[PDB]
Amino acid sequence: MIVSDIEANALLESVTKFHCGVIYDYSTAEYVSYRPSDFGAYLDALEAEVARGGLIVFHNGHKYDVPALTKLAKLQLNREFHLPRENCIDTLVLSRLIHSNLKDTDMGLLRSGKLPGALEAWGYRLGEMKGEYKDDFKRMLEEQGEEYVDGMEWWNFNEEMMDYNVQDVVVTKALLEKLLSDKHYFPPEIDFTDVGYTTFWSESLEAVDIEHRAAWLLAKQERNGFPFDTKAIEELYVELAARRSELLRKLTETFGSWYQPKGGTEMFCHPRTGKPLPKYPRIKTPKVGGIFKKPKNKAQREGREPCELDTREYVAGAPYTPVEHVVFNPSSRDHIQKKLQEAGWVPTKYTDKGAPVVDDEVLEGVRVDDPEKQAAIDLIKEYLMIQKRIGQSAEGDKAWLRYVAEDGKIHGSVNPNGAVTGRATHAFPNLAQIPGVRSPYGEQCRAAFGAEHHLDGITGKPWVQAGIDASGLELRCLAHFMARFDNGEYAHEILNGDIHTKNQIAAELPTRDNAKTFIYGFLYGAGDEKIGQIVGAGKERGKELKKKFLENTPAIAALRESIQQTLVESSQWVAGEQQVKWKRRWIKGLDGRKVHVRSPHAALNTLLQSAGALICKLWIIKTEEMLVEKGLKHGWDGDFAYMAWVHDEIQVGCRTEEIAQVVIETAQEAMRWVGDHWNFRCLLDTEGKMGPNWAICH
Amino acid sequence: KIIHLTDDSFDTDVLKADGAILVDFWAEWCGPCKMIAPILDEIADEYQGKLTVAKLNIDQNPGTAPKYGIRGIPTLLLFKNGEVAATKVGALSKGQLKEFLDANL
DNA sequence: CGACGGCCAGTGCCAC
DNA sequence: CAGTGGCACTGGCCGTCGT
Ligand SMILES: Cc1cn([C@H]2CC[C@@H](COP(=O)(O)OP(=O)(O)OP(=O)(O)O)O2)c(=O)[nH]c1=O
Ligand SMILES: [Mg+2]
Ligand SMILES: [Mg+2]
Ligand SMILES: [Mg+2]
Repeated sequence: MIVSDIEANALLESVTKFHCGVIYDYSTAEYVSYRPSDFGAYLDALEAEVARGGLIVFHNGHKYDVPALTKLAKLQLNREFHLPRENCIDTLVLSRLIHSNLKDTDMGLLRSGKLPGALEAWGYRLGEMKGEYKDDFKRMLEEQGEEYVDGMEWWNFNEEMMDYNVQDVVVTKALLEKLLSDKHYFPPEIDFTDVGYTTFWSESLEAVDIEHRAAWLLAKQERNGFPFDTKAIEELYVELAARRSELLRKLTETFGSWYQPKGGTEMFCHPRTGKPLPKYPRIKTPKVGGIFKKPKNKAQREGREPCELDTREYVAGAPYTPVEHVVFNPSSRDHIQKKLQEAGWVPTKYTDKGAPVVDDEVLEGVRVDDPEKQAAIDLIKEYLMIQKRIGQSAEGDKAWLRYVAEDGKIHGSVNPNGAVTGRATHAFPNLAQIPGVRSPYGEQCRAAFGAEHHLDGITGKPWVQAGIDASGLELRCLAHFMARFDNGEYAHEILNGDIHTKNQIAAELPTRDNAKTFIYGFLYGAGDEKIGQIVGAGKERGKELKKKFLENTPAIAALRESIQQTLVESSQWVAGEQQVKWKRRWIKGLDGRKVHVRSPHAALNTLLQSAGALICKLWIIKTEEMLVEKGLKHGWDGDFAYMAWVHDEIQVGCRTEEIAQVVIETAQEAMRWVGDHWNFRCLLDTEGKMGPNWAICH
Repeated sequence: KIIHLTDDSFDTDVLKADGAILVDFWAEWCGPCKMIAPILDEIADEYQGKLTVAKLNIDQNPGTAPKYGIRGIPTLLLFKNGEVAATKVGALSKGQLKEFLDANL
């Protein structure tokens, strides 16, 4: 087993030079440094470990180092280099599995101070190396008089870089050993730093194998990217911007501008009593300036001539209140609230901080006598929505337009095990929160992401898209876990036609979507009122619905009790929280991992969401594996390409309709394989759609 | 004896008043504005004949002030034939106001 | 002196 | 007592940096 890390001149997208590398071999118990001209030797050392049936450990190598080396090897040495997946270990992947209850900076992309909870020390260190290196580099320069530029610390190799490269490996080695010491994932009787790769995967908890296969596959998806229609979104941006302008124009005509105090430093005090009046706006008492200027001659200084006027504008001792001119901002809940109360609106609900609540719910309910302002409310709602679309598509820091790469695709990032339950998180930009086709502007947004927007490298023919989504996944998970209480009764009923459509009807809900947000809110503990809000009624309708669905399948109560009995010993509320005494504060996931439980109440959600998450994870893995065994190649220079994984759905680009048909059929085979693999008590299914883009494939 | 202005009457009462008009831009929520208010009432009398004192509440009339770049209140603008003759910001005293007025009238 | 940016709570809505 | 996440925008606050 060896531990390694590299230093290159840029992120994967544009890296073109290997600066250095370090390798720690467990067999020799020694570190070896490779400088820029030692690149070939470095690569040879990695392949020697592979040929030996050994293992290579990197910290974030799955997403960076491994692919980076393949790229650099081709550019610099015109060499083919491809470390096999089974020979690689990623301490970041391991750390995100074992310490899943914790957050991380995603390797310095997120400011540590903005994250909640604690951070694993070694990982924190590794994640901050680039930042600390840059700081070191920057001061050294300023100690030499030379200026600092953009990010010159990565343009050339230097010995500080080398030392850091070395530090990474020693820290990564410590992290590795810290993770390997967890008896839950790694059996104590085996020294995992001294076994071949086959032993490493087979002797460790299944979860370890699943996480690494997920990370390796998802890294590839990131490299593939999602074909994006830049032109269509820019045109949408224009249309949205125009609509926003018109709304602003009308709204600013309806709601006039006003002045607010701003810039005041001194406290205003009663001129008679001298009592400070904190509630009055801060003021400013100029210390210089008078009505006239200082006398510049005899009979001026002797009060005989006029004496020059002080054009200034202030007078010493004459206090005033500094103000600013503010224009109505439809995006300011504060401005909306101000103008509406000034119109007679009497706020009913406020935030747990005093401010009145101004969401779409209350806006829709607001009533004022002036018909023009009453009408302005709709304009405000539309404006707020237009902003969300504009922000997500063009103006936000994470806007799609700011992320489109040269290859005409958006390479969204994925943290394979970013959520506590085992789900992935998505960001930069979050491809898992694209507006749905049924919401305003949804179709345009959705259609902009699609295989059609990718022209084949050889024929120039647009690719086709295969969308597959697990059918009512979390409800089937529920059926599985409560089969021991109802003998698979629900597991059989759920297959009788679409479960959500069935519920929609029984609940008398408008849409199948509403039924979903209803059943899950219900299943996971929403209150009577919370349910009422979801269906559009009150706490009254809430109770009816909850009792009607709980009556239908009382086993839900049974499952909820056993989970409680298993996790909780006793609990009680102190003030604004419920202090709990735990028997065990984690659930054993489907693949054996510990799944941290945040609260006794969210427990059932932890159990079911985790199960669905691990099922889908194994699902995308087996699916790609079954395709590869069928001779299909994964890539734009091949037959298919993973473009996105959104919890229980995958969107895959295919070179032909035939392949898309096979991707869809294979996905279904893989899901059934997963179900059989974990002896699931509920049959698992998927629904697939072939089409040009995401609007049609979901 | 003071003239209470509105945005719509500002043009004719001030810009076309032909004579010296002292406009006070104020707001009910300003400490200094409440201070100078009584001073203005007395000034209105004394200077009756050679000066007209008008007030414009910037809250009730949000359209005029902006045109004059109001940055602080109370703001005292002295108009003469539609032109701003002199400007002064702050709660001046009875004496200081008189001084300011006599020097510009 | 004050415009402006990185950091931050508050609030809300998007998706699964 | 729905749950898991990302992220945009307003308004505070404060330190760097040009008027
Ligand atoms: C929408 C939504 C979803 N969830 C969870 C639990 C389910 C999974 C997958 O959602 P999906 O819409 O595919 O639902 P699914 O049952 O898979 O429906 P399909 O058959 O795919 O339509 O996400 C939730 O907790 N709250 C929600 O409001
Ligand atoms: Mg590294
Ligand atoms: Mg689904
Ligand atoms: Mg889905």
